[PDB]
Amino acid sequence: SHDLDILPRFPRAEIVDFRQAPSEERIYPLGAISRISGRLRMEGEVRAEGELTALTYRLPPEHSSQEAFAAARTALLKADATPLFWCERRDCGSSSLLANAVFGNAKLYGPDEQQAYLLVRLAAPQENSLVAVYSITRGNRRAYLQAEELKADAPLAELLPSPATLLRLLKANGELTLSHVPAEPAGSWLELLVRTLRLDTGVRVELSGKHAQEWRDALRGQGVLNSRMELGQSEVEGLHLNWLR
Repeated sequence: SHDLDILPRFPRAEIVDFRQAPSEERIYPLGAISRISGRLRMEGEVRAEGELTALTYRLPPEHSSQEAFAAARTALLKADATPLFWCERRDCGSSSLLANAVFGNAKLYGPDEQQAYLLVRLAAPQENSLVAVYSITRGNRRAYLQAEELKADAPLAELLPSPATLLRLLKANGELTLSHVPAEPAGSWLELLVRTLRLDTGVRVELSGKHAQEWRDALRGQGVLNSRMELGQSEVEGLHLNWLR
């Protein structure tokens, strides 16, 4: 039928599967997916039930799955969605599990080394919406991209990415926004950013957003060197981070 209001246009891409459901359950992994003893295992997950819109695109032969995935990733982060998990190739675990057990679409099954997966939480006013993107290039040399929105029927918990996800995405995408942080820097989100900046001590960032000054100093007081953090100008409600190469 129609695209998700938040995604880009993949030039000449065709919708090959469209699904909607007013109350479907999704269990989106927050880490690699595998089977142990035949039972499904996720290294962290988010379960939510709500209105599901799932779009399956087949890309034109001229354009790679990885290109469309990067465009989708760039667009969701520029919409200031908080990233929750991002992974490429074998880091995602099994394509068969993602295709079948998570998205329930066997067309998405391909070589593990050709996949990519992203999960984000949309910014308020859509803060109980999750958007998931999955890309694959298959042996038939065709390229597909799955994009799904789950509007949860109940408010989502406090959902945070790992420090590894934050660092990796800051370098793969160059920037990202954390749009579900408290206005006063503290708690889980301050802890996450502190642990992210101790995992790579050389990386430098520019902070912007309505309370970016407050964040930088909370971080200085948790031990981050002030030389590592510059300040930008944005009115976005969240904390925006920009990789200073």
